[PDB]
Amino acid sequence: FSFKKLLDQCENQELEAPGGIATPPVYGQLLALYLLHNDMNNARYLWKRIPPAIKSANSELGGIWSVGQRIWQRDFPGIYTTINAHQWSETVQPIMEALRDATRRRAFALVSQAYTSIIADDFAAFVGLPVEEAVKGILEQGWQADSTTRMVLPRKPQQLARLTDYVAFLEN
Amino acid sequence: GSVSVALHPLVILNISDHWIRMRSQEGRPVQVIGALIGKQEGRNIEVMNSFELLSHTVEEKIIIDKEYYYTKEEQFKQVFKELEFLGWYTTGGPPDPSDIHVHKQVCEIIESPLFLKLNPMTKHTDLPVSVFESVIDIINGEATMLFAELTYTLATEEAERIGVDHVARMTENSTVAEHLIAQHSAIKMLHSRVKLILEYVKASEAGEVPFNHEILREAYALCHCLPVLSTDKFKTDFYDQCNDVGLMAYLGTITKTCNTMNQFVNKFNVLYDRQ
Amino acid sequence: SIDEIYKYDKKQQQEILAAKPWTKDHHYFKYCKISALALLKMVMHARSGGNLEVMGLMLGKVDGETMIIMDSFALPVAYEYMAAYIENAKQVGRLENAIGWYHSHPGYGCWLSGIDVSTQMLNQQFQEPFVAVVIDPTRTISAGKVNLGAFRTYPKGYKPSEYQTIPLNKIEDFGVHCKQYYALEVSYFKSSLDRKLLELLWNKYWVNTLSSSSLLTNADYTTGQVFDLSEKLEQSEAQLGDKLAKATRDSCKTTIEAIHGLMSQVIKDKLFNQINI
Amino acid sequence: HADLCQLCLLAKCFKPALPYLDVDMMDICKENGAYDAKHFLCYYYYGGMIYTGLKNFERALYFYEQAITTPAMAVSHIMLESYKKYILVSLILLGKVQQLPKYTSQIVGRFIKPLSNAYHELAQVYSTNNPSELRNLVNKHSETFTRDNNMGLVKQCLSSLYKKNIQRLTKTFLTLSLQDMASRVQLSGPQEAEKYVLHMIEDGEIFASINQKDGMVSFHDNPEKYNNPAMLHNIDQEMLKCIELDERLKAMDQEITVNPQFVQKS
Amino acid sequence: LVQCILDNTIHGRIDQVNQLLELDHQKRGGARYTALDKWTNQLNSLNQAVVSKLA
Amino acid sequence: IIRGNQLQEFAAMLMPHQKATTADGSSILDRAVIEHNLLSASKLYNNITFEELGALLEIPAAKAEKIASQMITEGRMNGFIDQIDGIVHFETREALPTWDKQIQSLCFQVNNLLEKISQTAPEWTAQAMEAQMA
Amino acid sequence: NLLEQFILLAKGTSGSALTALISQVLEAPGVYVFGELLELANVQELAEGANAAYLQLLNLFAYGTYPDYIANKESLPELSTAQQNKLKHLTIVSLASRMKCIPYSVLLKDLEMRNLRELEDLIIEAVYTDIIQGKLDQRNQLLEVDFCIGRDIRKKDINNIVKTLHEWCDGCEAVLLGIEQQVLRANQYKENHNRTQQQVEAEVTNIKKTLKA
Amino acid sequence: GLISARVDSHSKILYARDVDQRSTTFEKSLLMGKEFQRRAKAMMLRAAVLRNQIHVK
Ligand SMILES: [Zn+2]
Repeated sequence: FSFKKLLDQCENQELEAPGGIATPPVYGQLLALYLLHNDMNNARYLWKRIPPAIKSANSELGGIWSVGQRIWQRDFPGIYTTINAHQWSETVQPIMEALRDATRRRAFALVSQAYTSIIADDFAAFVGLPVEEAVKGILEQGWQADSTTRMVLPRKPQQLARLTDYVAFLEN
Repeated sequence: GSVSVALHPLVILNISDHWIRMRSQEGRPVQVIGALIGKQEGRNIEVMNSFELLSHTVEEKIIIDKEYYYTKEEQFKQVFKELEFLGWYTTGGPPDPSDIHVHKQVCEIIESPLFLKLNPMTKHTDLPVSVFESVIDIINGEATMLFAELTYTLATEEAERIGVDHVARMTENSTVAEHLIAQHSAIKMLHSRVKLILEYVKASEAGEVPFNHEILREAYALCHCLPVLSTDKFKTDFYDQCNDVGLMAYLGTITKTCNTMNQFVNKFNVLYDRQ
Repeated sequence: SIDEIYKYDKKQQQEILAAKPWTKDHHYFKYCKISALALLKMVMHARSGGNLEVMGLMLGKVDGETMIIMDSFALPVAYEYMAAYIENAKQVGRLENAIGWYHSHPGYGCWLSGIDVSTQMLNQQFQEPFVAVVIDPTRTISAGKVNLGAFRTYPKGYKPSEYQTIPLNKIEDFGVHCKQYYALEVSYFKSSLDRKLLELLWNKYWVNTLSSSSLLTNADYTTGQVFDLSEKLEQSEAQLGDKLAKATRDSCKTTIEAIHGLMSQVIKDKLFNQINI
Repeated sequence: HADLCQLCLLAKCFKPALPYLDVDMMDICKENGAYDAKHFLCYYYYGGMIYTGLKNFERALYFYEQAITTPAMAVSHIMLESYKKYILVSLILLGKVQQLPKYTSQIVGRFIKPLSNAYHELAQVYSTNNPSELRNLVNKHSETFTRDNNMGLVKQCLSSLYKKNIQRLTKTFLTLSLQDMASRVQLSGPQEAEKYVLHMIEDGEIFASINQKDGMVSFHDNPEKYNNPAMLHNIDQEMLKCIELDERLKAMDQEITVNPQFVQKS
Repeated sequence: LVQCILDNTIHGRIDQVNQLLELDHQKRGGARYTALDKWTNQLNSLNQAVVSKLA
Repeated sequence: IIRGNQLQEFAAMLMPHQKATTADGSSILDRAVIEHNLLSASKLYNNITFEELGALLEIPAAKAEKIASQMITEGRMNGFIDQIDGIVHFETREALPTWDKQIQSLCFQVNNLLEKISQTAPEWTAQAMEAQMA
Repeated sequence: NLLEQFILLAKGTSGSALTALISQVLEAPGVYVFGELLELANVQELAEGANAAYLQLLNLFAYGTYPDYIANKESLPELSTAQQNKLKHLTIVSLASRMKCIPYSVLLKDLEMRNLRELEDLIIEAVYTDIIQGKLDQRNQLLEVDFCIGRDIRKKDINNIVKTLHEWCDGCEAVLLGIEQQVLRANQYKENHNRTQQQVEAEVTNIKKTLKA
Repeated sequence: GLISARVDSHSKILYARDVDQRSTTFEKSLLMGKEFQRRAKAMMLRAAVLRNQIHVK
């Protein structure tokens, strides 16, 4: 629930500024929050909104955009690869951990809905877990796995007041 | 049934219309006399459509003008093959000696006459109780027969039910209110019945009334039957019906909006662009 | 106290009959006020013949543009029996005279047949105030609502849709004899006072109301209403490029009936299903 | 409103302008006669481009249509560019260029349309459902599209043609091999077809599943049974919109009836 | 069976892969939706006429 | 449903020509009683399989289906047969119409229980409802 | 009810003579509610002595079901074939009160039946006795119960009768209160709309008065 | 539209397609309502530009 206010407070801080340019630390917070909610349209325009002087001075903004670039092309293995490739500051560390976990639920829902049978090697890349781990995870959720083929088979497991409003409108 | 008397709602409306017509014609309310017919099956009454039988009401005495009824007999026999004379009706309160005299006159025609006394001036909730008919009490000397009231039933056919429903409040006061008042009355009487049953159960629990082992068993069965159709198919059908009615409302809110928009553009074309 | 429908005023009736205001304009009569007793007896006689056909006379008076009906008596049937029974109108003590005839169509809609319109033409020609009632027993029994058939016809040699449910057979008779009569708006009047007090016997039922089974009882009626509304709206569109107001009114009434049925169902569900969960 | 949209456009901050673009405008402030058609055209052109950057092509197409339908007798650059972007957006959201309303000024179809010829032939090639021809026209008219600054909208038309072709497969097939599908939509590879189909399922554009055991894609054309209570909620949301629309329509004609200028001429 | 079906004397269809003949004891009174279709089609043309009355 | 334990006596008073066989090993007597059992079982069942229909009417599967389809196409019995799953569907309720009749039965139970209360304690019943509404 | 004549013959008998008559009651067809007989002081006197097990049998046939008999089979006396069928019928009534769609698997568990044919035969003969009305469903393995008789009552579930009836009464009152609110709201909507159209008509005519000066 | 069927190109079976009247009616009615609402809100804006006399010289 706390993620609702954090995104709004960073957006407002960018709107009003003492000199029209916001602080470097709040730029990374806004970019990370956009990626957490899968709002890639505003994140992409935020990258162009960052002045080149700020982007060149702070290398953190370049790194956070690398993670977003993977999400933009829907490169699931690259989302986990770039998240752990670099070390982030403490003010955006907890939300970026939530971004990595949020990507994990996105992969789980995508496989459960868009796949009737997915090979284990590709399925492990989607979730971001090692191949052996992904084998043990599915049975805990009831998903069937078959040996000698290494293939996973996922499957998805005031009316009265309103009505009198309709009549009153029609009868005037 | 214990006395097997079954009145039809058409008779009550007939008597009411007769009384109202005579009251309007003569200015003041006036006593009326009628003739109830019906089907007799040994121990069954089954009153049906009644006719006028004006007769006479002269001064304080009722004269025997039953020759007019005799002429009306063959007339009503042409349209009612299986219907026969059963009794007569009146408008007033408690029975009177004049009613006794008219009943004595009527017993000349038929052996088992009834006596309906529909009261129009009543101001109390339950309906005036139809007929006070008697088996005629005989004592040594003068007969001095009285009337021994026995219960009545309001058995009605489907056509009568539909007609009565149409005359009753059904579809300034809006149609929503008229439709909802009928439901309010039905739910109110159901609630009164259930509340009185609950009061009897509480009285039996406390000890005011003797413990009847069968009434509480029936009450337990009634309580167990209370969740009517709670199936998943019933819910699916109910939601399908609700969605269908919602679509039928959308198609028609759209029509009303189109009509109002047409009126708006008609008024707009004669205000700005004068062509 | 309202009322005032009763108390037959002889002088006014003779004056309006001698004036003959409907001779000048053909569309004089537009409203038909049937009584409670009239409807009760008419529907009872209509259903007391089953699929067979019944017919009788209906008594009433005329006031301005409205025709009020106070009573109705059946007939034995074409032979001498009907003519002998006709004398009932002047034999009893009643000041209402006779205003028209009613006859049932058991399963053939509510329209007027060719022989029916010819008899109505003759009756209007030699008995100036006359109306024809064409109620349907089967439809009111099946759908639970009474359909009215006040269908006064036009004069001979003069030139100037609702219950279109006849599937195949008699629809041909409907088409040819369609412009020869015009419907009358039926507006029921209750005398109030005694009858309004005595209408509590309807409340005695309380079970057919609580379990009405609407929206399926008259599903065919609503489908027919929508089918009529479709070309009513098409005619409104063709004229536009006020029939649109009439189409909107019909849509409003049909939608109101549907929502009333849904409200009854919701009330029943709240009363019975949502208890002891 | 035009200035706010322009500021939100040059700074690429499209979210602050959203509350001022989600409301349908009713009556226009005359500002003592200082309001002209330029302010009307700019609001519905910049606002349409704001929605385009947010991938909201349903309302972006609506905004462009309003600018085109503005009455005019002289050629306007804003109306010209809005016509160019109207074709591209209608080619992305829909499979064809939506027909303009009848009350469009005759100048649009006689001057603006001839000046927009590269976009009209692009629509014609789009109607042939052949991506290779579409890419040839994009390269041929690359200078025209980049000069008009709408580079990327045309590239989105190329990608949307593949989605349109895949959606047509659902109208004919229950199960199609990935290789066979890639040969009909010219994706050149079963791996490419698998990625294209998976993205469509994620976005909800298609109802399908991927079976890697047999290398087949099965189309499950079962959107909704219109039975759940959520459908009832959707119905009353649309019903409330119509009721509010009717209330405004009835109120504004009641202003006409009480107008002293009115009923004098009636 | 094919000749009878083509002659409309047998109301059903043949499932060839299962060697079946499934009859047509279905298609109840769904004419309400057909009536709603005509209502929707008439309304679709009605909006255009009102908006585009004269200009 | 008439079983074989109450039909041996009836065969005693049958006339000799009425005991003739119908070229199937079944006498005339136990041919109209399996048709009667089938029609009567249509009221106690919404759907029955072929195997269980023959486990109740004897004649397990060869002629249990044949008799079921023979009663239909003649108007004697209402239902349809799905031969793939071997189920005879007799008659089903459409949920909503069943809801109305179940409500009516519930209301009838209230009325019947109301009469019982008044019969047992007429004095207690009378004073009850008058003050209840007020 | 057949139990009335049985009560008269047991008004004075006690001990072994009463016990023999009790067995007749439990076997007599058409008797399914042994409540009035149980309240007799002669029957309750059997609690003390060697007939305490026989009293528990009558309590089992009044309030208990077949699974209760299985658990306490050793203590209770032997039951005849007719008595066991009656207990099975009463078990179906108890299940019918809880739910109106009894699964076949549930019924097979309590009634102790090995095959589906025996269970359906028992249900069919239970419908014949008119204690339960319903239809069998082989495809869904359900017993749709439309009506079941009320079993025996005790002085512990009378409060449950009050609680259920009070809930029904409160639900009826809530519906009535809601209907009254909708009636007045609809009336207010109609009168507010009627006032608006009267104001417009008055304004139009007032303008016409000024113009025609 | 001459054949109402779908091709299953795995077992090579042509399956006849049975459309659902209820689902089809609901989706086309909601589509008509959405189009009508868009058209009405567009013309009610046009009434503003016509009343205010907005045009390009
Ligand atoms: Zn006729």
